[PDB]
Amino acid sequence: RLDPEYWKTILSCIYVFIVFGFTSFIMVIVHERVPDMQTYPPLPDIFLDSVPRIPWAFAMTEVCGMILCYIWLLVLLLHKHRSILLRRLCSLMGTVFLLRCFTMFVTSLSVPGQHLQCTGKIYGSVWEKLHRAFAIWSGFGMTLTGVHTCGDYMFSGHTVVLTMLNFFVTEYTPRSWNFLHTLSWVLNLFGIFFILAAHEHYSIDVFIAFYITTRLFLYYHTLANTRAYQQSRRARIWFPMFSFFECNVNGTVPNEYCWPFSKP
Amino acid sequence: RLDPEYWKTILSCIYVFIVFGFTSFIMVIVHERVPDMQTYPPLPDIFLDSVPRIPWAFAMTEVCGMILCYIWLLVLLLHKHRSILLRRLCSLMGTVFLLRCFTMFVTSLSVPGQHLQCTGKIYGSVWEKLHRAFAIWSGFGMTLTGVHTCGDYMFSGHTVVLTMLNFFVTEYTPRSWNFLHTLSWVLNLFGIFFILAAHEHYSIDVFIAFYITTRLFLYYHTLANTRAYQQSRRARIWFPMFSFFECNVNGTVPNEYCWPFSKP
Amino acid sequence: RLDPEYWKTILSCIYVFIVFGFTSFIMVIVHERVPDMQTYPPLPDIFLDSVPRIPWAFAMTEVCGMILCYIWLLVLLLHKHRSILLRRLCSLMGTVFLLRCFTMFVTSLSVPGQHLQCTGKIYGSVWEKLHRAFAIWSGFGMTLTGVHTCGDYMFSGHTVVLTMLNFFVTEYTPRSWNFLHTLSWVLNLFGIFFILAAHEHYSIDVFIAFYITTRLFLYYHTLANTRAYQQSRRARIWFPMFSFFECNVNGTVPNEYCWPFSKP
Amino acid sequence: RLDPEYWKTILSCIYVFIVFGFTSFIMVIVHERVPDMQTYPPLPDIFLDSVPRIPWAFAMTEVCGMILCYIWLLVLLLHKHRSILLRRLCSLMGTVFLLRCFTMFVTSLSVPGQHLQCTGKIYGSVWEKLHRAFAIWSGFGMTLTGVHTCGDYMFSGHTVVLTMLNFFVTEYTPRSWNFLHTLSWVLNLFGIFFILAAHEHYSIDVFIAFYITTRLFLYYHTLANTRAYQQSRRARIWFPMFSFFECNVNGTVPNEYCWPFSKP
Amino acid sequence: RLDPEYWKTILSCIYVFIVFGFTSFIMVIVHERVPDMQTYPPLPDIFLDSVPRIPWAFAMTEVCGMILCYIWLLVLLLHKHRSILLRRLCSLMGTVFLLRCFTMFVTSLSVPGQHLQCTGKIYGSVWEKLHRAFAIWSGFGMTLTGVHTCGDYMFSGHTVVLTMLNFFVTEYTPRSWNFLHTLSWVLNLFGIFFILAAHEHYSIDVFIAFYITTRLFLYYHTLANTRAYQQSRRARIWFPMFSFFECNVNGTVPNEYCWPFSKP
Amino acid sequence: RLDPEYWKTILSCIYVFIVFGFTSFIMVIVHERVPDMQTYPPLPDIFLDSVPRIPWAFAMTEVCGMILCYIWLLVLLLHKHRSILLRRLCSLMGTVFLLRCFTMFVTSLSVPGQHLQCTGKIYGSVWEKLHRAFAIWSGFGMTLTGVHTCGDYMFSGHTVVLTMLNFFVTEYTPRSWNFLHTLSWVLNLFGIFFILAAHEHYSIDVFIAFYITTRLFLYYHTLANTRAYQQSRRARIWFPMFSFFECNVNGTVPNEYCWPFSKP
Ligand SMILES: CCCCCCCCCCCC/C=C\[C@@H](O)[C@H](CO)NC(=O)CCCCCCCCCCC
Ligand SMILES: CCCCCCCCCCCC/C=C\[C@@H](O)[C@H](CO)NC(=O)CCCCCCCCCCC
Ligand SMILES: CCCCCCCCCCCC/C=C\[C@@H](O)[C@H](CO)NC(=O)CCCCCCCCCCC
Ligand SMILES: CCCCCCCCCCCC/C=C\[C@@H](O)[C@H](CO)NC(=O)CCCCCCCCCCC
Ligand SMILES: CCCCCCCCCCCC/C=C\[C@@H](O)[C@H](CO)NC(=O)CCCCCCCCCCC
Ligand SMILES: CCCCCCCCCCCC/C=C\[C@@H](O)[C@H](CO)NC(=O)CCCCCCCCCCC
Repeated sequence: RLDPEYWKTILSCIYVFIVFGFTSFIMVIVHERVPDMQTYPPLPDIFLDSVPRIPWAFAMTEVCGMILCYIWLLVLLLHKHRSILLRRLCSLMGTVFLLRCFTMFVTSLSVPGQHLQCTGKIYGSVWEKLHRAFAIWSGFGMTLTGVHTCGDYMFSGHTVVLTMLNFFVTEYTPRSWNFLHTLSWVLNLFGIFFILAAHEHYSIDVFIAFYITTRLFLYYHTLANTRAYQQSRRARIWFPMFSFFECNVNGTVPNEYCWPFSKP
Repeated sequence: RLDPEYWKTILSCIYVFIVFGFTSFIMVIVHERVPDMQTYPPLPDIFLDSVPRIPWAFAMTEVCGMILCYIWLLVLLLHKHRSILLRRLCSLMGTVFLLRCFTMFVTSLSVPGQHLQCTGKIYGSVWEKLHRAFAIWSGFGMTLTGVHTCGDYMFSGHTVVLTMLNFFVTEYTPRSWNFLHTLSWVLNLFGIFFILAAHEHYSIDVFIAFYITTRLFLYYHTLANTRAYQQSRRARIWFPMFSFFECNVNGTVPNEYCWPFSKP
Repeated sequence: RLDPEYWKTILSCIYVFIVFGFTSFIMVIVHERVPDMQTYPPLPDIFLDSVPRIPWAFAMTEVCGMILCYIWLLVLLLHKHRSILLRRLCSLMGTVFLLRCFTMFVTSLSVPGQHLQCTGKIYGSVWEKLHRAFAIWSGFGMTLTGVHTCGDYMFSGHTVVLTMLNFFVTEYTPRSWNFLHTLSWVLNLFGIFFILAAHEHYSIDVFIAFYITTRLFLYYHTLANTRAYQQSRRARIWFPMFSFFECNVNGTVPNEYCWPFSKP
Repeated sequence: RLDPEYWKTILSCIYVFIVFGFTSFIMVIVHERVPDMQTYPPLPDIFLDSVPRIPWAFAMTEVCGMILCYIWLLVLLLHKHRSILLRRLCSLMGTVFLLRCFTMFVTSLSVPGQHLQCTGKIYGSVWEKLHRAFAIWSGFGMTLTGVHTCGDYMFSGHTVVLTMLNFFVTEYTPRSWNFLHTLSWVLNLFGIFFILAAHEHYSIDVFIAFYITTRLFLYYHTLANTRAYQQSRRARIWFPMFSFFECNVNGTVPNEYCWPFSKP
Repeated sequence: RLDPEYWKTILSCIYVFIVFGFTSFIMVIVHERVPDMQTYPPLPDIFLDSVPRIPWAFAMTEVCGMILCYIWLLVLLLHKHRSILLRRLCSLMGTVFLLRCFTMFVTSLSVPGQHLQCTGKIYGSVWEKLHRAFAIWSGFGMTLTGVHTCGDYMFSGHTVVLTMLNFFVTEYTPRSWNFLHTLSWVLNLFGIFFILAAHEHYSIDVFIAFYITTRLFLYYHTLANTRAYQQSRRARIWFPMFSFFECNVNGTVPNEYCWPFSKP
Repeated sequence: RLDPEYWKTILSCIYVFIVFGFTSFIMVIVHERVPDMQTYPPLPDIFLDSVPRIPWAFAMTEVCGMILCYIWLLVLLLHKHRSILLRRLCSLMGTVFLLRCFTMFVTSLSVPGQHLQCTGKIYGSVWEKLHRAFAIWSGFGMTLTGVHTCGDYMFSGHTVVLTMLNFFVTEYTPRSWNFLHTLSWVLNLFGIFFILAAHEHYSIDVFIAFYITTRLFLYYHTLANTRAYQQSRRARIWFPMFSFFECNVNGTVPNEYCWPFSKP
């Protein structure tokens, strides 16, 4: 049966936190390989040339981000297998960000001209790069709490987070609320449009990020539902910490709702 | 029963030819939207900074290409169901090059510095666009027969052709010949390595090309083997003309080989 | 029945210590047979001539060795039949190092020009050669604790140790952990590549060392699994102290894990 | 049933001739990588330093080789299944000489000072390098007809040929003639000893050549006797052109003698 | 049944002691027939002309004899039927040294020039010949405890002792320790080579000594195992006191080993 | 059955003739290794120091050899299986003389003082030692037909021939003529006495020759009678051409006598 394991969720949380820290450190390291990165003219793209620069394009995208988390944690509160939900979400997020780190290290591609005014630069020594990494870690990347002061690289994390939250929200509700699913979909597409129209990422970057998160999420859910982690030695699943997480769960997780407060 | 439909192979070949012409025409549109494409500084990668440029590394990849195509024709000659193989191959290449057209249209990504001496430019009119289109089409894009005079763009097709031919060669030979398979894999790896070391394309270009070819090839083979084109309305398959092309053949194609010449 | 005998492991450890001391003394003696060994021009190799010397490339090999040793210690801690594993590892390493001594005494093949600054030399007598042997013995031969001051000779031991530890880690873990196996393989390959690129040994030395360790390991384990130590007079096994160590063990050793500590 | 295939032996002979030509060309090109190779002090060996040079010690090896060749020809003449023997000998020697090419291209190990009077050198171009290759090929490499004028490199071929012919003579005679076997063993040992005492190869070269020939011969014959070419996909035998040559032969080859001449 | 007779071993040991005394007597008497025996030129051999004399090659033989003797008493201690072994060994040595006495008495063959500085000579009388005889007897004939001051004679006894101890070690230690047998054979071969190369004995003397020891040992073992002392009057065996010695023992001696100490 | 083979005795004759020629050539070449050989004083032996040299001591021994072969051919003429005797006699004489050649090559031991007047010496060339070999071959070594002009070496052939003839004569007659056996025995001992008193050989040489011929003859006859040449792989008889000669003969050879003349 489905036994709720309370000592594995914290392991997933620390794992995803270490993944975020490694991503921030790799970002800091890679931001050094090019000193200026703000003098070249932009590469010819289809979308960013038609629409002129709209200064406030970031605000609503990220605010839609917290709307998505808000609905996500409300669905979390009243659903009985919350532990499995928090066990799957971090386990997927860490792997996606590890792929982002690998793509980051292989190739760097930014937007040539945005945040040409961020100051600092050339921190050559061991002591203070850790300070930048800790800042962008405990700043969580929003532009409201100013950490994202200069440019951004290939494989934007905003798109991945938005799509992952939308999919997790839409998949763990009963299949009769087809109005919240539509709202989440239009909300995610609005966020995608706005970040693309912010002139900070190229169309190919957002497209491959969206495709990668969708494919990884669907593949993980199909593998979990099929229950092939122990059926046979089918394909030697390469997902980081997959069998150690879903071995205690057999079959598909139901969608029963309850209330963990004994004070009606 | 396997009925060789000889009136559908011509349609597939015509479709592939118009696809190639369309690809040439789209490239014709693409390489005029920014004038210079040669004054920019190269983007920082890991494999374009360590290994210096080699000026004979761009023809060994193609030599491997002709080797692989000759091997594929040799395999095609001695096969009972030649029409089905020639049908599937063209159907795959059409979709792959449509994807190439799309990804080149959305964004243009080049190598800033190679083939800077190529002449022409400022070709603004309607009449002679078809001229370079026909030249690139009936020059087949090799660097030996000089057509590839200026630089190349996103989603290189050389790796696409090499990977498709390699996988087709390894697929339709009896499963005891994995010494030719080793040779084909070595040829594909050498072609990829020389493409990368010729300073013709970025690393992510080659990686996404290889991954998309492998994924499309394996997915199409699984779909064809599972005879899901008419079993049920599973996903409304998105392949250009798939049900039209594979409806007359049921089950998995065997590995019976014969000799079409009746003169021993 | 598997009987863990604690009075044979001490014998195996003593045997390995004696073999290591003999190897150190033989190396000390061999270092005298050539006066300079540091003025000749290096022989033309295909790896030593393409990649210039990397000054820091030798410590990474010992780092990989330390990581593999830590993993092997962890495996030995959590195994039911630890004594048999410890008896087998020593019984293999002793034979391999005896072969190293023989092939070092047959011919001396050094690298002419590395560690050319090392002092000492011409310590001709019986009284202080043993001092150098004792230093090399109780310095463990690593360059971190500086004992390896002059060059090294044929049949390098670093590759032997790395390959033996990697094979023992790979084989004595459950056959479902196929990411630890890949990590160990990557570590071993990187160690071999670094020892080759540090201008420390010729390519043939590393290749023959790897082949000899692999063949000896596979042959010994096949003989142990086939119980050919008592089945018949097949070949009069030439492994030093083989039948004595495996007479009490029948069949193959299972993979049961436990915790020797009785305080949960 | 043993079917003597008369159309495969020609293929084996052609394969051996091609391999020999390739080996000669690779030796010719390898000889250029070091300018002098005749001024360095020799490496300290234990056999090259005890026994001074004997000027006439090299022709005895070729005399023993000719005696063994005559005995093997006599055995081949009076055997029922001559074709299989001729098809096996070539298929083994080709692989061994390919291994020789690989291990002598990887590293070069010559004797610095013997045949120091040989003239020629620096024939740099493509037109007359093939002339040197042709001379070495159609001189058979024997010193009686002077072609082997300068030094030789690692993995000597004289020991390979002697050991292969000795093993073929020993194994393919009735198991009651144990004085011919002793004579062949004595001839092979004397040939190896004269090779070592003629100051032509280091001890490790001869030892590894002998071991490699013995191991390859025993492995090939064990695989042929156990009939593993069609039993299952055990290990995918790496012998070049192995399954093709032994497909029609089942079991083991008997030892019935006859006389092909029909005029008693 | 094997009944250990402890009243017959003493007789055999006493007989051996009188045999040794008579051997010293015969050597002393024979030494007086030729006054000088040191001015002759050496007889031409094949092995006394190539290798020059080595001054330390005479003590290594006795070191090998001592270690073989120690191994022999180690085997003697742990044997159930120790008395039978001690009876047979002494019975063999008595006959061998009687034949040695005979072959010195008929003819004298010496090495002309070694130990030419030994003093004494011309000791013609009865009284003090007993003194030198007793010195040779209770000096046991080693060169370390200096008794062997002058030259030696035909049919060297060093090879006799080495071969007898070697064959006794290999026969009466169970038939599967086929590593100790190799060590004993190597020791015997090294002893023979050193006594030959020490310019102490002619080659024919060593060869006939080895042959006679091997023949007598094997013949006695076959005679004892076949139990021909009472089967019939076959040939009236000529061995000194053979039927009186092995009358009790019936059949082949088994190889049961025990521990005579009752204090674990 | 016992079939007379007439095409094998000629092989025996040619084999023994080649052995005789090889012995003569070896004697000729070995005679060169000492120039003078006639200045040393005789070694101390018991028998040649007592009785003075008899100048006419050689003749009667050799004419008694003539008597021996006379009675041998008389027995040959009137016995039915003469072919088997002519096969065995030469097959044994060849092996004995090969042993004589080996022992002559290893060590040379002569009589220093007899035949001081033979002239010639120092034939340093290639041409004329063959003349001496041919002379001593087609002079058959008698002292009557003067060829044997100087001294002889160890392993005298006269003793071997006399003993072999005596044994062959005494074994192939019915066991009821115990007066001719006594005549042959006293005749043989007379020949031995006379040749050893001719101051022509040492006692040890004659004793060794007699023992070797007796042992070889008895061993060959026991092997032939036991019929172990095909019973099993007992000891792999080392006799030169043993199984080839005695495979057509089964059991013991009888002693039926007849007359091959049809003219009574
Ligand atoms: C429930 C999941 C919460 C995840 C929140 C993401 C925080 C990542 C910060 C780690 C530092 C790495 C630096 C940069 C990258 O992360 C990229 C680069 O722009 N920035 C980002 O992705 C920032 C994503 C902002 C939109 C998230 C909306 C969901 C809000 C949940 C808040 C509790
Ligand atoms: C059998 C199929 C052959 C197709 C080969 C290329 C045809 C593409 C024509 C369409 C117009 C676009 C032109 C060029 C682009 O495609 C890209 C841009 O760099 N260049 C290319 O692809 C050129 C790839 C050459 C390597 C192929 C080696 C295999 C040899 C087989 C020859 C029969
Ligand atoms: C777990 C097994 C530990 C074995 C360590 C052996 C230490 C030296 C003993 C042999 C004496 C002869 C001296 C030197 C030669 O052996 C060669 C010369 O290059 N140096 C060596 O091999 C030294 C091996 C270095 C790599 C080991 C990495 C694994 C780390 C485990 C250590 C706890
Ligand atoms: C029956 C087998 C015949 C094989 C003869 C091979 C002749 C050379 C062909 C290979 C081309 C490369 C050239 C040289 C190298 O190979 C090495 C260099 O040291 N020379 C060799 O190996 C030549 C081996 C000589 C000893 C053979 C004795 C057996 C007598 C048969 C003679 C016809
Ligand atoms: C266990 C029995 C050991 C006996 C060995 C010889 C004892 C003396 C024999 C009788 C007196 C004649 C004296 C000498 C002659 O025999 C010859 C002439 O050179 N010298 C010898 O033999 C001396 C042979 C020494 C080497 C043997 C090594 C074994 C060590 C065992 C010691 C307990
Ligand atoms: C039927 C057997 C015939 C044997 C005849 C042997 C003649 C040559 C022997 C071998 C060639 C080497 C030459 C000489 C040495 O051997 C020694 C030198 O001292 N001379 C010998 O031994 C010759 C021994 C003569 C005494 C025997 C007499 C009977 C002869 C019968 C012949 C019809």
